[PDB]
Amino acid sequence: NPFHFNSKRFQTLFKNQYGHVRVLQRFNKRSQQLQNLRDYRILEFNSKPNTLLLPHHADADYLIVILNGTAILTLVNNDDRDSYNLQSGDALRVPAGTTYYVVNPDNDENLRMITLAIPVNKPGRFESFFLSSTQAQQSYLQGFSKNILEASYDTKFEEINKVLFGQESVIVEISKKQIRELSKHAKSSSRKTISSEDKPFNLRSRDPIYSNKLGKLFEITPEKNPQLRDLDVFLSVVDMNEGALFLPHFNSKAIVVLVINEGEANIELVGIPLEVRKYRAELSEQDIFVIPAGYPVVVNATSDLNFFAFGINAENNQRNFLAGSKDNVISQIPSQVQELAFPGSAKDIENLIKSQSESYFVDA
Amino acid sequence: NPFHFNSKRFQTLFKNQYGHVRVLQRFNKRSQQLQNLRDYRILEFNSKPNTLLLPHHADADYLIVILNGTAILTLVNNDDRDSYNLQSGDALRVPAGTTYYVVNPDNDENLRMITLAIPVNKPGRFESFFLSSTQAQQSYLQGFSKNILEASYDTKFEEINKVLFGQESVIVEISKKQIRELSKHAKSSSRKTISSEDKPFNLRSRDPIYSNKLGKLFEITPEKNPQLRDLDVFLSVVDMNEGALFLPHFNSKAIVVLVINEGEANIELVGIPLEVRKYRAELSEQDIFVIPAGYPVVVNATSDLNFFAFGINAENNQRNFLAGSKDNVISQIPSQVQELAFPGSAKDIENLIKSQSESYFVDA
Amino acid sequence: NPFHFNSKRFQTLFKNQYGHVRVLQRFNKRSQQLQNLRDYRILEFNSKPNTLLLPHHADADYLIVILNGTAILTLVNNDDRDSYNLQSGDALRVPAGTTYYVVNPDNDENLRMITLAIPVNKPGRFESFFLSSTQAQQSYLQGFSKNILEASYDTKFEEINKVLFGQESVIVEISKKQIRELSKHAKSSSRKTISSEDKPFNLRSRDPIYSNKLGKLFEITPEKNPQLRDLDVFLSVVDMNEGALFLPHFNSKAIVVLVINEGEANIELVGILEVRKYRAELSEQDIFVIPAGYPVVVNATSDLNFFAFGINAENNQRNFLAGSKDNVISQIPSQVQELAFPGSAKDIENLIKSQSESYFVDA
Ligand SMILES: [Mg+2]
Ligand SMILES: [Mg+2]
Ligand SMILES: [Mg+2]
Repeated sequence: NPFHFNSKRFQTLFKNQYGHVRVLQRFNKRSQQLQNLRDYRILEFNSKPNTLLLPHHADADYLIVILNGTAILTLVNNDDRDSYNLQSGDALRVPAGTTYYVVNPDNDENLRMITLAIPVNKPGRFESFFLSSTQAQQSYLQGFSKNILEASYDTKFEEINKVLFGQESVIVEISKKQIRELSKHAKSSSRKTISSEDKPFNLRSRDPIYSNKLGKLFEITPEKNPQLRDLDVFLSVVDMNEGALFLPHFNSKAIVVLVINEGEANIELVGIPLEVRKYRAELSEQDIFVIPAGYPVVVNATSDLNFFAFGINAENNQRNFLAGSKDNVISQIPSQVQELAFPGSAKDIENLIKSQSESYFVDA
Repeated sequence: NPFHFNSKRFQTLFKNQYGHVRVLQRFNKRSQQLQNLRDYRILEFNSKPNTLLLPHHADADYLIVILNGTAILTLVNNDDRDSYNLQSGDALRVPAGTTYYVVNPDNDENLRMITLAIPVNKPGRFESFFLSSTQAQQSYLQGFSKNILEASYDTKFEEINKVLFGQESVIVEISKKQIRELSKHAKSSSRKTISSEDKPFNLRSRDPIYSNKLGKLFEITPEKNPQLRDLDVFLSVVDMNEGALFLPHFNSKAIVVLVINEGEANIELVGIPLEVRKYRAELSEQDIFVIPAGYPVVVNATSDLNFFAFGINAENNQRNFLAGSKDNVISQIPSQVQELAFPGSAKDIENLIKSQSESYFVDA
Repeated sequence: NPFHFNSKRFQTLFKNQYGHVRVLQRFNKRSQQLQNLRDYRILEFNSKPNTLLLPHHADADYLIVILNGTAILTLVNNDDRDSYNLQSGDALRVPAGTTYYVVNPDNDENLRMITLAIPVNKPGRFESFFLSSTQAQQSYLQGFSKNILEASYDTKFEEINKVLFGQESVIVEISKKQIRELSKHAKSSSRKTISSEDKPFNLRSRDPIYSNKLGKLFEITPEKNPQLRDLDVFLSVVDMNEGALFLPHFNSKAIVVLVINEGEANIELVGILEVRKYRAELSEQDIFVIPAGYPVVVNATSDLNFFAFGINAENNQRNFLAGSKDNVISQIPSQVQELAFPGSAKDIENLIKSQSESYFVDA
């Protein structure tokens, strides 16, 4: 099952008592069945309360989404700064080469961020450039020679090397006094920022797309947001009670990357007398699962479930269901055609299709 | 000759007394000389009078063109239906993930369709998802487990399997009564739909680009059509009497994919003391020939010829001729430069270039 | 150092007493670290005064820049001609499949053209199609058969072969009389064509971006020019006095291709737990690639002049790590600076403020 990505598929970049930064292996590492995802990578960050991820930039375009907790994300530009107070469901597009740092200002909640990255110099391959100098990594400033550094900073190398080069890793503890000072002018999201070119936006800013007693699905697309339109990506989040089933359906043109935030679930995927291929998998918290465009899929929540999804090639994507009383494509095919396509009669076919009176999310 | 594609290069996907679905091999299969066409595939469909292509969707963007006959192409959306009555020269873009079926409503004419496909999940590799259940293929619904299907459809698996799972292939016969019932409300093209975002358009909707006693060429480009602009593709159709010659010319930036509909022709292609490379081939009905951008080419009709062409990387493409009285690039080169580029004198060069008083199509 | 391209990396296509056409090898030939430049190729042209580059077209989109001298670039369309008088710093985008010829109208100056090419049929691979017939190459017209050519031109093959098929190479001498007649209606650039859809534009048409006693940098981006916008490319030219240093900085998202026009320089680049230190000494005509986000510094060993093609340019930012202007480090709060660097907040500020100059400083 090349579409299932569990912990063995992630790679740790930085880890200590305060935080864990890791990246998913290249989507096309194992199988070449996901070739059109070669330009993308998934980054995962988790940190304890009152912590700071040191300043750095990446040679990759970034789309950040907060799964759990609160974060003060501060973009450090060459002539100014932009800080944002981001909470669960907030997303922010950070251009490649933008220096930034992240603070978890909460006193009790851990922070969990997921980042969709799009490398610039090589397809799906990139590096993180930390300005800081720790035991886990040397500052990129150390790449320059002594004579160069002396001329640039116009000071003796013994001083530069003492002040700059001379912490355990890239995630460090920060005082409540410093957190309070670093959170002063942080801007947050609002229903107005839904269509902003630079400000953060929440995935639950509007009414959910699907919503009943068993589940809810919220979504932000390239249609309302300029940031997402340029990346041609949609973002969605789903909540399902234990025992609920996300009815059979397929995405018309979007390649969907699933990230399990909370809970467990069984997922069935269908690929292609010509036989169909049955891909099966049991998903756990933090697992990743890829749904190729056009492939029918089903998600069954084993416990209270919450997952997020990044939709690549998103523009005008359509969700077509094969069961249920709403958005059921089969119920749109005329009886004359249904009768020729299936063995049963036009009557048996319609009676069957009407059996399930609920839609989207049903009892498993 | 890596640019010539005869019948041995097509792959049969489905075939019986009523129809034949075939797909051309990957363009860069044999030679890596067509590397920039690896994202595209050509699909061919031919069916007898009064038949139906069963409902399915593809994980690939589709641009459909009718070469012969009539078709009732019905797009089945999750909330509704859209059916079109298409005749020769009509084209329609069908987005990936769109379920549809095709009917040949005519009583005597065979339908012939050509589709330019653009796979979503893998470069130039895709699959067809048929909802139907026949001897040639199982429904993709059979990919889900019994328990899942029971909960989804709220019915015992014995009923589902009986009505939905339980025809010889994907092409079947259809009564005239049913054809009549499925042909109601079908919308057709007209001079106005040339610039429609979703309606079909005819390649001969307007005056031909080139036209004389020996030939005609019609063309629709991204400049007037939004569907074509989004794909950055142009469509053209050519008619040439037996013994006519399509004068030497090259496409400035478009990579042109030719498909012979009727007739036969000899084609010469020129690639690159540095010597030129001569590519020769004799074309027959249904053959395909690729003309890389910038490569001089000539088409000589051995018999009454009719062919269609899909032009990739089409925006602002230009046809530059090297002979004839119209659009001859050589006649635009100042005599001072002509004399320095060619061994002959300025007078000898001007006299030679002027001998051919006809343009575009001349006697072979 | 896979980022350095010296004379050994170029390929001669045509050469004689009057001119020299060469093309840089595929960027991803030696290494795979430059995979996202695989669709690009750099073409170089140098010619003597009073010379003509014979008419031809290429199956590649072109972005032409004049580094030295003057040129009459004439685009020959199927229905007419477009002529342009190009001088130093002038640029013009020429669509794939456009026939054209180049004249060096000057009586004393050598012409130097650099061309960024984007091949159409194959990533980074293409060919030049010359109409001319010389000892170095046959006309692409010879690719057709006698019977086709006879029907096409409506003339016996003996005449066609005599008049067209039958000069040593594709660069030839041309009289001053012919040059004056061939320059009759050439349009030139001006501050008014900086953002032109079809006309040539000059890199120094407006005030430089950075400018002090030691150096200068001019730049034209997709934001102002439509031709550059469609290619998502920016063009810049730099002038540095001997002993000057282009302060440490990095391009946020643009992959920059450097071309040395005059002078020499030492360049330091840093990649990525230890950092990788790429070093190189640059000479005239050398090429050097600077990946996006990679800190870099340029030290002029002698009076220096170089041009740069910036790929993936839209909204590119230049972030410096030293100096009194556009310094990213000076924008990092002291609470954070103090946590990322071992020195104290006071020691970090004093250090960052020591350099009162910006962009270009004393090496
Ligand atoms: Mg504390
Ligand atoms: Mg019948
Ligand atoms: Mg002379």
